[PDB]
Amino acid sequence: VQELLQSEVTSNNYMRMMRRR
Amino acid sequence: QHYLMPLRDNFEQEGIRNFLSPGSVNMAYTEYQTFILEKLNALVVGTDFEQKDTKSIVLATARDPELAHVFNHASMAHNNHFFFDHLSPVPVKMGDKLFYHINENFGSVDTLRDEMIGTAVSMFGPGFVWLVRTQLPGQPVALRVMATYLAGSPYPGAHWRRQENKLEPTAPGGTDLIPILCLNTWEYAWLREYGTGVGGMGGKLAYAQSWWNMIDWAKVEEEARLETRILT
Amino acid sequence: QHYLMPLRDNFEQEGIRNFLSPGSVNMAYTEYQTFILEKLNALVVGTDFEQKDTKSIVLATARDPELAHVFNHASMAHNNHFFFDHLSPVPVKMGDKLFYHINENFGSVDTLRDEMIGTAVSMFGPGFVWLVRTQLPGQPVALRVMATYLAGSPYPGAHWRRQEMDAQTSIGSSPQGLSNGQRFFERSAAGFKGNKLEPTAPGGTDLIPILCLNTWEYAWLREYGTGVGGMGGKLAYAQSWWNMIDWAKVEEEARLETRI
Amino acid sequence: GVSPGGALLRTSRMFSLPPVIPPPPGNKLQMISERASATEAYPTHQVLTTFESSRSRGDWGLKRPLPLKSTTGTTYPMVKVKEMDSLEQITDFTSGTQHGLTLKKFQALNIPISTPSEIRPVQRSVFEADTDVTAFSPDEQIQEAEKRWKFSGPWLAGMTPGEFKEYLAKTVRPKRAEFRKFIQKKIAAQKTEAANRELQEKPESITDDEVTEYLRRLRNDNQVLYDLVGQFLDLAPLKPPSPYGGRGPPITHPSAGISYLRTAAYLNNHPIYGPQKSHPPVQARVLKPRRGNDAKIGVAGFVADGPLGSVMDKFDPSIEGGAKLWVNVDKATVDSTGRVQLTVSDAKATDVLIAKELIGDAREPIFGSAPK
Amino acid sequence: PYPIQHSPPNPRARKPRNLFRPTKIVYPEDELRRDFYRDHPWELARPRMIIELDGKDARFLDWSKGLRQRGIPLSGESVVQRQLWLMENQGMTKQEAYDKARHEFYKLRQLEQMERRIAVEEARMVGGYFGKDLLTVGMELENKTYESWKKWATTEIARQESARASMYTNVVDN
Repeated sequence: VQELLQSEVTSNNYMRMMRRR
Repeated sequence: QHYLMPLRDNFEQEGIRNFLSPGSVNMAYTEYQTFILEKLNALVVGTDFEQKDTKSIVLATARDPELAHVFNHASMAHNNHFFFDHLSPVPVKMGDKLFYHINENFGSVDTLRDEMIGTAVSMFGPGFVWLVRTQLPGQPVALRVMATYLAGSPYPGAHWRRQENKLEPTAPGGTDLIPILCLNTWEYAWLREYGTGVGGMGGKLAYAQSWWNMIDWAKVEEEARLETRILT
Repeated sequence: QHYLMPLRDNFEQEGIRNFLSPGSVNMAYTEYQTFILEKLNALVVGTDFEQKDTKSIVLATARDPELAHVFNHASMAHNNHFFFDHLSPVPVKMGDKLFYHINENFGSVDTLRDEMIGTAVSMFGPGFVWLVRTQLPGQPVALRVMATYLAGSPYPGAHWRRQEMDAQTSIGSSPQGLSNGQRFFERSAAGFKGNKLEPTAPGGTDLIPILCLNTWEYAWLREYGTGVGGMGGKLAYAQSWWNMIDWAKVEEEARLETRI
Repeated sequence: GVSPGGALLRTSRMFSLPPVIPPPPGNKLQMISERASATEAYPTHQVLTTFESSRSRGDWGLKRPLPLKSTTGTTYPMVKVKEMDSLEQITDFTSGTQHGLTLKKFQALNIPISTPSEIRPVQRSVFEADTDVTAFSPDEQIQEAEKRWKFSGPWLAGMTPGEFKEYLAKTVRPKRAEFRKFIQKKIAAQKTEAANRELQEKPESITDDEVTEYLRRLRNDNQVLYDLVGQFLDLAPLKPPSPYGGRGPPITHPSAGISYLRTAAYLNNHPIYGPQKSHPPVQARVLKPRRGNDAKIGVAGFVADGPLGSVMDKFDPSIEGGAKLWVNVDKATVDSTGRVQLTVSDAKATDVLIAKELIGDAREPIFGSAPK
Repeated sequence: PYPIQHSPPNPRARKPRNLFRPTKIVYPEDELRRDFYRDHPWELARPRMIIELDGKDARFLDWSKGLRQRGIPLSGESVVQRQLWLMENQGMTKQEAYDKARHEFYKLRQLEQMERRIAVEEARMVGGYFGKDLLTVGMELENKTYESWKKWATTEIARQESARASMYTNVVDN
């Protein structure tokens, strides 16, 4: 199931690059 | 052998007061309707479509290149009569019950007048403007405007379907409709009296505007079946 | 702005001898072509089509779905004038060259007559019946009959609106019905994705319309009446039309290459 | 009175350019970015167009011709001019497709703009003759003041503490003398209603001290006075004691000039399938997934809240071109801030297949190869 | 010289400056244009051609008929000219003349939008097919642009995670 945790890391990474609300 | 049915209130002789003259109704229905039936009888004589009414011939012969001539004359003969079958000799007031639903669907009676008249003048060609009723999620009593363009049947049975009463009751994405009101936009009805419409006078615009003042709303509300909140 | 232009031989004043009364041609061309041009002006009054020609508006607004209403008025004005422009005040004797290809392609001039007239009535709808000239890069000139609907144009550059087959009485579950339905989606899908089904030559030289027959009700409803009882009607209108064709001009625009 | 040269310039086209309207209002006390700026809520400059024969030459009816590299090649010629001639002796212009094509993409949805509703869905057009009116008579009573949409006075709840003080000092304070007259005209109706109601069995309308006492009587009932004060200053209604007085009146026409349809009560007649149940679906793009727990979708260039219901929950870099979702635009309205807000809803399954069938994307076509 | 005074000069001024400075041209329509286009901001999205053809547009404009004139398109300018005519000839007020010319303008726009939909619907009923629409073309352009951002984000995030982990001086490899 740990393979699901790294996905949350990769997801939030891109969310930081979308510098717009 | 289908025979020419007489109009409601002797429109063949007196005609509507301000909508159509007795001469126009002659060429519009007395002559044209006969022309269609004569060609229709010659195609159904000696077959299983002799005694069947117009509507049944439409649903039977629909979307097939072999019986295209039958559907055209059959559908045109039905829609033409259905048009004259909703005209009153004089302006009649609209029932309070129908007035309520028209306001719940279109927001106002003026919005309906423009959506129907506007839809007619924006066709660029023949066709019929329908005011059908249907059941939609959230509005058990839904009134919608539809437009058939040439010999187009508004009923759902006259469209393509799938099987597995093998054929489904509704076409893909379609629904069950009840044509209440109609408006004939073929030149046979308006070209003679109102002309082409150059300069902004006459044509479909003047023809459609006068049609709105001679609608038998008493019969429109009847066929609407507003009390049947659920239809199946 | 787009303005109405006079007719060929003062048809507006006198009209054809035994085909259309001066009052009918007036309501058919003047009181209608002017009505279409008034609406066409309002649509192109402040666009790039303001000074373009009718045929230029036809080819330029063929595929764009946001300009289909502009296509109708532009195509209708072009098709309508194309009809009256090929009529003669007096019957004309068909030339020898044209008289040969018609017999070689259709078998006989009388066979072509019933084919066009038969298609006008068999269509049961306002449209135009064309006499197209098709010549592929490798094949020779061949004449055929194409029937367009309300405002469809025959030119290949406007195949997007080559409205030649109704969908209410041609697409069904029957054997022939399914075939038409397949071709319907094959065109819509090919046109949408940009692919071309029938390779054409540059410049639209494949199809060159030569003759036309306007079947709209405003052109015959008044003169030939409704047609009840077999007298007059759309039938007689197509018959009388066949006598006033300008075969001299039809042969000219055909440009049948001499090979005899 | 004017020279023939001045008479031509007046009716000229370049003189008919509309002034640059103020941008869509935002949070006054909130911070923003001044260097960079994205597309605005609604356009503020006029979009310009030319003939194809003139665009190749760079002529746009402006002072000078525009560069060809940045104005030729595209399909839709659209340009926004900020200054016809700036201090650099150049025409400061930019592309106008961000709004020119957003209008065409919106009108492709074929949906009207309805009045804001409260939460029996009743979509009423905004062009109705009873609501869409701006000319009022001095006799216009209060019960019919809620139908209007264009008020002369400000919305007290929307002003900042500073703008409200400036208003009290420069607008309402010097109108005391005028308000006293407004009461006298009412007294003319108070002394005639009781003096002319029995004749079927005008007053002097000029008093000084009677007005002072009538106002005191209203101190016990503050509501009847607010309706009298607001009617004079032409203030938009605030509370029920109805016309969506929550966020305030609209700063523009309720439609904002983006759509002029008055109803969506119509059926789409399909060539093969006859009339349809619902309007054709429209594909949307997913922006800012839930994981704020609210999602945003881009429909026809506008941003709206995702359907009330995955792709909209977690970001997925594997999806090409981002996550996309087919939906149906139920209702569209214009808020008080000028924005266009859409109430998107998820689309059915069969409908998305019917739409994909025409464009040639349906895998199993519903026609021909659909035995069941 | 003393330039043309398009507006009355300030009478209260006793020592006026800028006497030899050209003055701003203002017409009664400027106040009207600003009112309309502020109530209809998205009317500015409709492209308008300010390029002149021959300068003879005002020869066929008779605003006593209606909003539809010869040579000019139906735009917010038509409402302002029609409003100004009513507000001067028929004696209507600014608001009354505004509502009249404004309502005539809506009914014309509605027919224009209703004709696009119906014109495309009937074309398919007789075998008419069209190309891609803006809704589809607009989305494809977003896909191609979204990918460019994905590559940038994927290549830009690797910079932070690499520079972040390397922030500590763990190069001893104990």
